[PDB]
Amino acid sequence: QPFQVLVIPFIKTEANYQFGVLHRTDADVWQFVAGGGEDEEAISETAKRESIEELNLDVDVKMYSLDSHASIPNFHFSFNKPYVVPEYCFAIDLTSCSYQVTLSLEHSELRWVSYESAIQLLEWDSNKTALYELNERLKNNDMKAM
Amino acid sequence: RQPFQVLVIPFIKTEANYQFGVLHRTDADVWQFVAGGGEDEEAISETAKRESIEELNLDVDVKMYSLDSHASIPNFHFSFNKPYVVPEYCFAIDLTSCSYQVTLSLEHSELRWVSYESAIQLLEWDSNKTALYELNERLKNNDMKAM
Ligand SMILES: [Ca+2]
Ligand SMILES: [Ca+2]
Repeated sequence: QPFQVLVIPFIKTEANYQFGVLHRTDADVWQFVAGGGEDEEAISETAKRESIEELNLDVDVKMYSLDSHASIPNFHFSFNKPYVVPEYCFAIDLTSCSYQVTLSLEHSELRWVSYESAIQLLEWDSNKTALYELNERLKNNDMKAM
Repeated sequence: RQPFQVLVIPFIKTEANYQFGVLHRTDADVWQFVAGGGEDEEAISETAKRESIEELNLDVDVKMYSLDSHASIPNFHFSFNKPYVVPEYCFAIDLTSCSYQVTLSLEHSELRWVSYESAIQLLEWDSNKTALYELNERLKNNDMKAM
């Protein structure tokens, strides 16, 4: 095995970068794309899938790894050990791409926001750290190779 | 390099339950665990030991335990240089037999021994709450792993 993935949507604008934060319907929570590994999926396979599903994307979406990862208490997901499961992070570039959020309790809207505004909106520390890393990498044209 | 951080959660076994040791900062209204960064050529376990000794002014030999909970931290909290984020590894220390010997450094104003639920209320960072959850489940289950 169990693991989770987190996927941050971003776009390049003329002035800055913006980031795609999602708002849940069942709680006042801003988060990113998230979900669990299924069947025999590799980690990056899980991230691509959840991205394509949650946002209704085209299959050739550009996706990048991030170093940031964190543990999640496993009871959020499983009755069983392990006690905690890892959350692996990625980012997806939706510059000039069609999308629309899949309406669900996990998210009813998406909003494109500045780094600073996403930091104020985001519920979870793991999301904020992952975003920090992404923003730094974008600014420095220093993404991990994909 | 490869900088990293450690987190160390003190705990004690009482007649009733387990209690957890949280530290209040001298210079801010902030409650935290033992924390510090790797120095020189330290193994991560050696950093955890050192930081625990520095912060709790302990003699040489105490039982440390490893936790699976891990988190990345914006390295800017700690360093001026890459990497962008560094890992934080977590641990726990049993002070059931030596809690009377504990004295704090000037960085802290109080060590408070509190229940699980009370500790969660004091804490700020998801990463610390997550480590504490794991510790608490492991104690309850008698399922610990020594550092
Ligand atoms: Ca999902
Ligand atoms: Ca320290």
